[PDB]
Amino acid sequence: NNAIGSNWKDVRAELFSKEEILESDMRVAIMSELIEARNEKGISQKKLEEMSGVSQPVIARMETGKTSPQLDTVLKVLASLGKTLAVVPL
Amino acid sequence: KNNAIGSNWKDVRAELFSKEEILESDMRVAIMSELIEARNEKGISQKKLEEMSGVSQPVIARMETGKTSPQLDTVLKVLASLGKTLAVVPLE
Amino acid sequence: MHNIYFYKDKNGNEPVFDYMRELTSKKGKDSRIKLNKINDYIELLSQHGTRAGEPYIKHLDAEIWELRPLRDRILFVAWMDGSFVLLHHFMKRTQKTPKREIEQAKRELADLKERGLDN
Amino acid sequence: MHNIYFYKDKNGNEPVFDYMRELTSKKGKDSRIKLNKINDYIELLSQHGTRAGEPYIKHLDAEIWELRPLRDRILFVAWMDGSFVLLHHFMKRTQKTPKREIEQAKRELADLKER
Repeated sequence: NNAIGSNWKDVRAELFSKEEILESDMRVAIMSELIEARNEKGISQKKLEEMSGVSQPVIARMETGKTSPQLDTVLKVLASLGKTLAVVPL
Repeated sequence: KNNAIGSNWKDVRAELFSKEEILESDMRVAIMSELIEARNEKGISQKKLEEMSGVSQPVIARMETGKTSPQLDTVLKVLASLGKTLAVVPLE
Repeated sequence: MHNIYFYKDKNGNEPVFDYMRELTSKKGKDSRIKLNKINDYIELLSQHGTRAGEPYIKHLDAEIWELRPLRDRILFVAWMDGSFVLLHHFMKRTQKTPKREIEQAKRELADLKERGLDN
Repeated sequence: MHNIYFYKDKNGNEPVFDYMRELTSKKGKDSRIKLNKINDYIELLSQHGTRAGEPYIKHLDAEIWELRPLRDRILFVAWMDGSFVLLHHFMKRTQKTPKREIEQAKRELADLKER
């Protein structure tokens, strides 16, 4: 099929450096935890606000935000989900 | 043995701080450690890390002194220059 | 894990890729920001499919779905699984996605099925 | 890697721990800030020992070192390789570290070897 073109895996490798891909996956991993907490564990975003003690707008900006999210904020949210971050070799 | 030698810090730390505070403390020292183990060992100065990571000097400075928590992107950049990065792992 | 394919028109150009390559050719911080967000949402679609839910993904009409990084909108469809096909892209000008974009998406989908038959 | 113990005087009190505990008791959120900085620095001493370098630690006189979490100062010594012992606390109101403090640490340290 001539209408079915480039695979995203090849496109991503062209448009982004290895560092940009590394940062993206990490942002995706955090998003993935918010998603499958809602999908499986049945936790709402405001339910998460009470467990993690971080405000709902700051949680939402992890997903939709232009920029950050801050490190301590990520650690609070992940911890309430039974997860955390660790320094690991590259 | 010795009465002058008192409580172990591991115990004192566990009593005075929540599980949450300790984990965030462990992350701050882990980041501080990398910057330190870069400086007196690998001979990488803050000037040198600035141009390696593309992250500026005031930003890396505050990243070391934990007053305000860093953005994830900057942390991953600085760590990458040093041969490390973050992974999502189970709590324990 | 789901495969993600870019739609190629008759010329052939891949509109979504062409747009991303345009953002890559631009200075200024806004384009870099938009690029990173687009990178995250597509990769997210690759891992979770439509199970990603809102804010990342919303259904529009029939087979047509939309990916919503920031103000950017990428229309896509379910394809022979495990895949998805990214159709084309537009900037949000309105309260909601307009009819015009949806119908262009459907034509592109129809085009895909026809050109897929000729083998 | 390096263990840290708290000095316990004749009365059975540990001065540094006593100070941190009252910080824990206070409502003020700067008490929390000082506590967190102390948490980081002591933990840092645990991993890197005296190799941590300034601003975190500083050599004062002879066997005495100080930890410098903001304006809090915690005097400590090498001990029992490879560990350390936190002697006592003072807030620094000057840019000089008084030898009043240092000789107290020396006398504290003296008490350690004795017992």
